[PDB]
Amino acid sequence: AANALEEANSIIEGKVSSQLEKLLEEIKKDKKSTLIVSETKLANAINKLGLNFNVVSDAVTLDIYRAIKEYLPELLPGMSDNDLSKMSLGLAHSIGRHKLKF
Amino acid sequence: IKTKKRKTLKNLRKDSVKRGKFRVQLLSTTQDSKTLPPKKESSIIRSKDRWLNRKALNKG
Amino acid sequence: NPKAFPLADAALTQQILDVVQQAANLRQLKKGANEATKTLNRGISEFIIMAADCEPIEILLHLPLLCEDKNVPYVFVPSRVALGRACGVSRPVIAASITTNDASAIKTQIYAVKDKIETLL
Amino acid sequence: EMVIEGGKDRSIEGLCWSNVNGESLRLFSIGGSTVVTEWDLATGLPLRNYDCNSGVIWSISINDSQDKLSVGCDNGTVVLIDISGGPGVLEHDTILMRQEARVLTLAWKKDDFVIGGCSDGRIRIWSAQKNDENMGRLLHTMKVDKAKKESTLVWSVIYLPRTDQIASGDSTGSIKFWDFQFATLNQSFKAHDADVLCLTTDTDNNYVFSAGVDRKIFQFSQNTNKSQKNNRWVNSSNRLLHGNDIRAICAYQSKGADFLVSGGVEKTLVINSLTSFSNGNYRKMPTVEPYSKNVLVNKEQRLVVSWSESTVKIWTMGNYKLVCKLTLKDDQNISTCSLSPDGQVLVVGRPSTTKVFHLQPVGNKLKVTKLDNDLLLRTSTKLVKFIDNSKIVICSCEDDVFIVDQEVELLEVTS
Amino acid sequence: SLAKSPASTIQILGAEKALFRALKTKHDTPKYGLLYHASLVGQATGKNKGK
Amino acid sequence: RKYLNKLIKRNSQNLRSWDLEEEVRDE
Amino acid sequence: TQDSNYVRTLRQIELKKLEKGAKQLMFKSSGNHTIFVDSREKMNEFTPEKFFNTTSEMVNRSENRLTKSIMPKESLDKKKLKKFKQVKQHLQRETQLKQVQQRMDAQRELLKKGSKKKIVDSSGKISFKWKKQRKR
Amino acid sequence: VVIEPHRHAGVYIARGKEDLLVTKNMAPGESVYGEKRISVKVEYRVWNPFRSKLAAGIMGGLDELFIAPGKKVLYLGAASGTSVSHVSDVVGPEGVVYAVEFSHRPGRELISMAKKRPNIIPIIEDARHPQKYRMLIGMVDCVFADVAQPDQARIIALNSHMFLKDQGGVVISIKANCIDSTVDAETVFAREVQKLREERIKPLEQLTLEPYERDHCIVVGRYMR
RNA sequence: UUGAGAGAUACAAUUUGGGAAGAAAUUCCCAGAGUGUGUUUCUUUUGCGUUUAACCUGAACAGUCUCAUCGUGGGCAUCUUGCGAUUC
Repeated sequence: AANALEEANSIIEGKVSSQLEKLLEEIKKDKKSTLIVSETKLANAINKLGLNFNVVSDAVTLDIYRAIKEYLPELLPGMSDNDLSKMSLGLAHSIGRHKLKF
Repeated sequence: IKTKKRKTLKNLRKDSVKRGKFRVQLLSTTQDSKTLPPKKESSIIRSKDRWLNRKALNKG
Repeated sequence: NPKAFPLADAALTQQILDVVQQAANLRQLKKGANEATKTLNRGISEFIIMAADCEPIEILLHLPLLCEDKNVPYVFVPSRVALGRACGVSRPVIAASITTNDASAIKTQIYAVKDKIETLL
Repeated sequence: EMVIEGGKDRSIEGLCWSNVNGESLRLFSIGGSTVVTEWDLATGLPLRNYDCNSGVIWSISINDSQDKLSVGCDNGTVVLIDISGGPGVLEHDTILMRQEARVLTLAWKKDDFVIGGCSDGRIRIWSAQKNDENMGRLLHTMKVDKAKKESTLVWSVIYLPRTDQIASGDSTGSIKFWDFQFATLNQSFKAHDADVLCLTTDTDNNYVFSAGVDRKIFQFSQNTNKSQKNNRWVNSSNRLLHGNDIRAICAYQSKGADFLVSGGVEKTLVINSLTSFSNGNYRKMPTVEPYSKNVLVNKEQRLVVSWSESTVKIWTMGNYKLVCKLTLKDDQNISTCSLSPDGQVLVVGRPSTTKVFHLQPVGNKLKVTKLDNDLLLRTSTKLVKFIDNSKIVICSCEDDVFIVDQEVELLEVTS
Repeated sequence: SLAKSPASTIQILGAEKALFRALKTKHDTPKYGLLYHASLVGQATGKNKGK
Repeated sequence: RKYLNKLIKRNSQNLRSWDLEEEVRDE
Repeated sequence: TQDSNYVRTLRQIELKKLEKGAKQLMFKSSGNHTIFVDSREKMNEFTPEKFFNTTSEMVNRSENRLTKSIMPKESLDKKKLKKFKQVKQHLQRETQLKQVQQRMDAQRELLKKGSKKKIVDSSGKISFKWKKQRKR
Repeated sequence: VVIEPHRHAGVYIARGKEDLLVTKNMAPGESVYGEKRISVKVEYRVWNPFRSKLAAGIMGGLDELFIAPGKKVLYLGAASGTSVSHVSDVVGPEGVVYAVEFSHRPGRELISMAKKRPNIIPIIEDARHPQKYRMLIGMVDCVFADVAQPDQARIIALNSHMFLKDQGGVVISIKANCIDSTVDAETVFAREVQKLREERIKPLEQLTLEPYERDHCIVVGRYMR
């Protein structure tokens, strides 16, 4: 949700390596037969290959992320375009006032 | 035809002509830009070899 | 001090302080941070020299903020004591503005040092 | 083994190798331009033209451990290029603290410092040590003894790791050795009569060899135990082997190989021994050893074709008479060529394209006409060798073997 | 915007009409401004409260 | 295309003449 | 020092009038516009109204081309030119005030103290060179 | 007193006593930086070709300026609201500007004007790591570049390969001194348009904006793929 | 006479395109490109370019004392008629 603690926590884990508790939740909710994963950033190598997940992020993963980032709001959530921009700017102002002190 | 062959050669080879206030440049080809490194800057190559053939070292 | 951007090396700081000494002899510099900011406001400064040696450096790093508005070059030298020696007073000098002139004898030296400054911006 | 040709108005001023242990060899080279060019050794083409983001490159050097690359440019910049991303991918890293005069030669101390000789007669020392407070700013500046009646340029700079010195040759002919810490001269020799273009050293830095436009190779030695405990090079020896200049010198030293290699304005290579330079022997290579030919004849019409850079020429025996030539300037670079038996069609071919020309002897001249084939115009050719009067076999630069005028099955090799 | 002003401006900061009339005719400028009500200037007495 | 091109030229002249100059441009 | 203050505040008045007068004008652009095209015929042709769309009104001044009033003949034009002339004479007043304050400041700097000599150039533009001696 | 429109809606020319360029408001009532405000019932903020850089390209004539009132735009180099205010005015309340900068000294006033306009969302991270704001927004319709760093082509190439949809616009402002001084603007701008068409940016136009900036250019291109 | 190469700059016709008038012939407005005839700008190019030079600097104004500033008187109106600037 719009909880500032969870938002800024995943924001710090996105601006750093991506081994957050939500990524541990993803490792819980995708453990079927040590499946293949497409990470976004190559610097998240720890949660990319930590435990039973064949990860791949190179030079076409960016193309499929272009596709799924082009059409995040139209089918993935039950949300709308102004709602995605509002939650993005809430997260943005939170992380901005966190890094830039006041 | 003897006094303008280089003129018609260069005026047919060269690009980026003027159109009033404007200038219509050609973009180059991935063919040449991926087969060869770009040409040397003749200013600096002439500076280096003109230095090594300066008059103060008496070449012969 | 980390937050004193462009800092000069030894050769550039030697020729900066040489042109400061001959501008001080020609009465063409304003020594002191308030006089430097006055020349910044009036637009009659060629370049600003500051000292990365003051124990609050925040009494300095405000004239960068109106140097980058009037695109006047500014530079840091490591010693306020040596800047005061170069300016030719008995006190340490924190900042010094070399003022503008067009009939000046040392105009070529000022222009050479300010071009060497704006190479490192 | 191989030759990688460049075309019209292309030159090459510096080149450096890079071999991280376990990965392929990588070959970067500057020309007279604003880019670095990394070549893949398979095809013989550039696989990367990284435009360095400041000015015309004057020198190139490779880091020790070979993850970074210094390019020293005409506007006084030293630009670091991150090399360790894999073969082919080059990133910009950091522009070091600028200056006025162009930096003409570079060297690294280790992963830590980068030394650069400039065209104002000075030798700067920058710190390329990442995560230090003084990263990128130039720590020291040294000034060599200027010429009286002309400007002085420091042409060659090396670091000597056994001691802690920088050796430097400049355009007065003087060769100076500088203590790195304290950044200051230990001793200067007045060795050459004109500029010192290139100088190098051996493994344990008991010798420093040096050469330039006055065409002698000087050897500075520190091999005595007293020399090593006193840090005193002596001007040991001096040899005259080259004809015009020496623009490049390098040294290799292993268990069954210890030679310094040198070449210059005269086009030949010269091999000398490293630890036996003055005593031992030397070998001046031939100026060309045609492992790739530029001339072939055809017995009918008693004629011979020969191609230099981007032009072919044909003459007949009789005396002899130049019957035709093709200075094709739509081309930029040439490579190998073959004629049909009966002397009908010539085919010229470079690694980017190839082109086929019908020929008709009209008497004391020929008539030459292009015959269009876009498969030939698109293919890369190394070798064309004419099965028939019409059929040729084509070896492509990407290991394809066609048969035109189609595909030979070719098994794979154990890597 | 107050921090990037020189100390002479911070001296005369309240007394703009007296300042600019005493500059636009060639008279003597004020010396106190808005800073006159500081406790230290209250402790001073004479011409040294200008000082 | 007469009623479109003529009216477009008339509207373009009636706009562009009211911000332009002939002898004041060099001045 | 107080008539130097008078000339300096007059100069600062004209400086501020200059900058916030030139902030509210509009200057005709003069930039080398370049257009990149395909093989050779697109360069050989006229760039056929690719962004002009009239070759009479909306081609040759670029402050606003287009894709399709109180005496607009000379009154607005003379008002425009007169506001440009106002900014130009603000500039002339400011540079004359800068020069006269510079001479006033040189005289004031000259009559302070220290040793100095009258340096004369080729022309007769005199300057005063001060002895290398720091202030006690 | 008479407002005429421009080639791009949200950009107008206020003719009359001063025939000067102008945009709309999304800030109701007030200026942000002391730019002049013209009312014609309806509020308008004057753009300046000297105070800002995109306005100089408009005044020099940019036909397919891909900043346009039905899009969303990514601004890599503002440092303060003095240009992205006008970009939010021209893009209107339908879209969104992502003003991404690194130096957090004028990022204070960047975030301060992003408080007033919901059009403007700020990013306070350096534009050579777009992965650090992967998780904020993607798939912009036009990038803008005003970075004065030497790796302009590589920075906007990374940002356009991560966040620009196909066939969109690229507008890059190139300062000649931040790449190479002592050599003229013609060679350094030809070098940079070749460096940018090395990526999938077909160059469309460059112009030099000479009465407003010394030795600058604005290059537009379309992102191929 | 830069030996050669490239840019602006006058004259002439021949033209390329967007609009408006006409039956077309063609006209009219606008914006442009190119070739011949003059000036001129930039890069090599040789006798040699000057092979030294320029500038700064050391205790470098001042006994016929030098300089500054405020005044006083006088010359120059057959004109240094004098600028918040030295007219002698």
